[PDB]
Amino acid sequence: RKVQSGNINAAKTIADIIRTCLGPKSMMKMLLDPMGGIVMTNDGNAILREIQVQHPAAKSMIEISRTQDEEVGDGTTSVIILAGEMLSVAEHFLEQQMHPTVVISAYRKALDDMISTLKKISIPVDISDSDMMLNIINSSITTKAISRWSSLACNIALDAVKMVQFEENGRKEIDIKKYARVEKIPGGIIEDSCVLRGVMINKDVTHPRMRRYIKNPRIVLLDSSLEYKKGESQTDIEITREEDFTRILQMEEEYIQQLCEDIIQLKPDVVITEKGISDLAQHYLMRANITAIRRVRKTDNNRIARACGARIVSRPEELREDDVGTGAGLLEIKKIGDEYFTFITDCKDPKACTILLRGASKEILSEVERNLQDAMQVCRNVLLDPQLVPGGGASEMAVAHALTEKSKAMTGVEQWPYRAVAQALEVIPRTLIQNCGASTIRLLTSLRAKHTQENCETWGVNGETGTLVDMKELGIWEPLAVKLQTYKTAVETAVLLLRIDDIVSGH
Amino acid sequence: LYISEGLHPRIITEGFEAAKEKALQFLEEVKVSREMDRETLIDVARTSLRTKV
Amino acid sequence: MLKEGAKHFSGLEEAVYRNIQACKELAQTTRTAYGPNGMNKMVINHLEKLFVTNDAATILRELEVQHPAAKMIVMASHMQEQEVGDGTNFVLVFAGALLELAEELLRIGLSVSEVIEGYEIACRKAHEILPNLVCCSAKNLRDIDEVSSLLRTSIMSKQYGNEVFLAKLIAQACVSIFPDSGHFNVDNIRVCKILGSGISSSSVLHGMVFKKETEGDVTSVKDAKIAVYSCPFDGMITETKGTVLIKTAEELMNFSKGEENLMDAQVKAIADTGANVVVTGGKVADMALHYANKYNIMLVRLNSKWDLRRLCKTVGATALPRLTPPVLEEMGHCDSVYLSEVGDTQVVVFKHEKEDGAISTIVLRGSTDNLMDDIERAVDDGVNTFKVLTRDKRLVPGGGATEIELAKQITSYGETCPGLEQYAIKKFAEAFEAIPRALAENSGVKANEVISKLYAVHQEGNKNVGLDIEAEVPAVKDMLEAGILDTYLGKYWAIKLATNAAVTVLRVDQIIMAKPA
Ligand SMILES: Nc1ncnc2c1ncn2[C@@H]1O[C@H](COP(=O)(O)OP(=O)(O)O)[C@@H](O)[C@H]1O
Ligand SMILES: Nc1ncnc2c1ncn2[C@@H]1O[C@H](COP(=O)(O)OP(=O)(O)O)[C@@H](O)[C@H]1O
Repeated sequence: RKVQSGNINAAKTIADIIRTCLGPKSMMKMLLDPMGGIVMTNDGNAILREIQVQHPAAKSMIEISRTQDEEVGDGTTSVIILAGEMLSVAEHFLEQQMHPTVVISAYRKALDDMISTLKKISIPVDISDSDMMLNIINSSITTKAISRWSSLACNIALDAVKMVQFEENGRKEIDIKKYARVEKIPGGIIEDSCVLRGVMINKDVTHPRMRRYIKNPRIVLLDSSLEYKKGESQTDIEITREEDFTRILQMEEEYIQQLCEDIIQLKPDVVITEKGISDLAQHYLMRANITAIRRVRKTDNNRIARACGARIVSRPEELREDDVGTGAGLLEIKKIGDEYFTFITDCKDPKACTILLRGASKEILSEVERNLQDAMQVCRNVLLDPQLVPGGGASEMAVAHALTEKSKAMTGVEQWPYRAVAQALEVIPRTLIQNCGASTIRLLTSLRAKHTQENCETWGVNGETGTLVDMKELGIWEPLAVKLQTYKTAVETAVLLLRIDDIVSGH
Repeated sequence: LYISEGLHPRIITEGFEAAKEKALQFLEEVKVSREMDRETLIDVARTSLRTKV
Repeated sequence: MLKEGAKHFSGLEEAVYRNIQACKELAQTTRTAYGPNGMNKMVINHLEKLFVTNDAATILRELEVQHPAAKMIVMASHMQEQEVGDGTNFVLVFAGALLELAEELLRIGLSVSEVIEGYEIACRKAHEILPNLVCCSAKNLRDIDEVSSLLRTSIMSKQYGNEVFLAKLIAQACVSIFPDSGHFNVDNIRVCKILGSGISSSSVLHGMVFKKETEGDVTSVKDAKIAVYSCPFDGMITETKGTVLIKTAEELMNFSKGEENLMDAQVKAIADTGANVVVTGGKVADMALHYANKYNIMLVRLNSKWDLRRLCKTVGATALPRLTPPVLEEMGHCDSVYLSEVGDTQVVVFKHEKEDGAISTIVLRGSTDNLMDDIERAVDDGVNTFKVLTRDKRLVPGGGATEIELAKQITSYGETCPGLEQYAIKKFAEAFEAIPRALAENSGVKANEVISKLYAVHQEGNKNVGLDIEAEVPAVKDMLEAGILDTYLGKYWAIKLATNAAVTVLRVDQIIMAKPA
């Protein structure tokens, strides 16, 4: 029994790195470069990403933390600390007789009891009014950021969140990552950011000749199968001589005539094209009562695949009679600013609005981007479950007390690991007290003696002074799903690290 | 020296911020105006040249 | 550096390290015993005989330690040995458990004053709650089986094979003198060793018993006053050699006649002064035994320092190893001296009991001299356990059934008073779980399941783990009807001495320097 010890040693070594980086009064780490550089930062994720280890358990924990940060976005630091504490309090004390069997059942029972206690303590909330949501967002975002234009940004983010939801059918699916981006354009007053349809068009449309103005037509986008290819599936035609180049014009004319005879009744406009631009064929194409655009990047592809819904397949002609393009859509090339902008309004797949902000340099861009990101993340974490829990260090004490009471009432045989895993939940209050700068023994004793009278479970420790205060007068609340996900991830990591036998090599 | 004696950096930072605020208030209250002319600029340039060359 | 001269490793860091590891290593070489088990250890010192012992008293009396932390416990051990009969390993185990449980509290970050106060409070609570688990009591001490059961229970801790005959013999020897009521002495019972048959042929006899032969006559009179001497038959006339072969017969005959006349005058003066018998402690001679047979004077043969020391400390005489015939100044109180034939050996019997201060001497016999030591140890332990100086012993169900109850009571009491005094109370309560663990680990099975079973049945306080195979895993037995009880005052004194030793150890803990020459 030496592999588990070597695994928990590396686990505790990894966990004892970013332990003093929690709370408003956190420390700052510094990393030196081998060439002669030094960078100081207080971000645990940056230190975890810039680290290089060699143990498989450390890499697995890093991957788990990265997955937890990418899936949720809040609560990717205390998981490793809790896992290391549970390991050091369980395996480093209850493995002298070598019995790795009842520990898994004890962990499962403790997880079930913690889930039941956290579910039987939540309070309901209403989502009718908007002032309470804004107040909750402002209270949860007051961490380490500027305070000057946070109200307007949070209001715009809440409006975008309430407007981007449309995929409801019983499962409540919310997607804002690949469904709402950010646009930037300098010039003008900074007090005009709002929401708009948002079309990724800058300098892609090129009209050498002056034609008619676009008012409110019916644009029906097709596919991208008109480049430097050899045809459909045979090599009968190849772009090699000028005769083939001038026959390509007649071929495209015949193709557009076949398309018009097939399924052209709303008169589309521009079409997606990757290759194909000249000074003679483009004139004939424009004269053929059709237009074509080029210069398409990944952003335009994502926009036409999300908002419009354009797919990629080997089928340019003969499509569905009612595929895309259903509704009156205006496309006026406005001259506001200095670049060409399109405002495709009222078309297919609505509720896909983006933001419109006019700042200045790149600092304003970065700050509004991070503000929108954190506000949208907070709104998504809050709207996912209308249940709040008083954080700060009040629910963990009640959970530990309930677990101890259940263990004393059941009077079982495996009560020692249960008590060990129940008493290993007071790490966050101890760390907060240590970061505040006070006694970690007398304060803990007072908090333990206070959480046992009658109806007292909202008394936590202030993160700025170092005294016990009720949560009903401060205003520190956390969502419910985040704590459950954190506990489940910690339990799964402990189970995975506890079920490791021998390690060998292979192919 | 105060850390080796036994204290916390948070109290030291708070005291330093309070002292900085007090010094800023004292400098704002102790300032005085003066009519800009030719002798003042001459003396300023002379002091600058003496401190440089 | 400034005080020590590179001799000791003391300073501001050995408080929770060097001062606990020594006691832990000292107590680690003792948990192997404690209980009816066969864990004999050989002792080699200066006798050069290679003998195996089982009790920790002889083990600690031969080991030489060079540490003050280890020497601070042998004093309490000797005090407990001088106070009551048994009780030695309990104090050491309690001190070791207390130190091992206080090491964690010291490593966490707590002062020693709070721990000392909590330990004192827990000890006071235990002493207050102790007089509450009294079950059986002593009825009449004039019976036989009533004390025989207790003697058997006390002997079962040492010898496991034979324990009924020895207990019955000790009970018969103790009931033939005086009971616990009134006055009862301890140094009035002697143990003699006879090299003959086995231990299945022992007996009892009241009075003095000594293995001394007699080459004279049976003197059964009351005027035969004793007269102890050092070496009266040594050599009052030193003879040298003149030539190489032989000297003149005239001078040798004259010297022999002179020596014979001198010894005849000496024995005549020692017999006419009021002393019919004489205690000699030297060699013998042909003319000596001839005169002893023709003068009706009892002559001994076997001599031993212990015999004369006992005769001097009992009667009150003084040996006079002089050449000139002295005066009679060794008058004692003995008068009835008889001879008996036991095991084809001549033994003496002294009769001088006036219904006050009676003495007794049990007859012991074994194979070799390396087997009677354990028998004598068991006998003296049972004798010391029989003495309690009280009519009602107030026996409690020992063996570990009361330790769990005391620990549970201390745990229930500690969960009431708030403050920083609960950790020491919890540690003192958990330290009581060191007796069943050592008894279960020295048998053949584990100790966690035994503790769980003892804590899962009920809080009756009369359940303990047995010794057979059918009582190791379940460990559900009632020791009240079997006859396994312990001393009430002994456990109290042991707990008090253990608490005092722990307090003394936790107090003196700083820097150990030296002394100038
Ligand atoms: N004003 C406050 N009062 C009490 N506790 C606070 C206060 N502000 C922050 N905290 C605590 O500080 C902790 C900060 O955690 P955080 O570092 O954001 O976790 P993560 O790094 O996983 O996002 C929170 O758990 C919260 O309970
Ligand atoms: N036959 C037995 N049954 C149950 N318990 C026993 C038996 N013999 C001894 N013990 C227990 O072993 C412990 C140690 O006994 P003993 O060796 O006489 O004292 P010490 O260990 O102080 O020398 C006692 O507390 C007693 O309860």
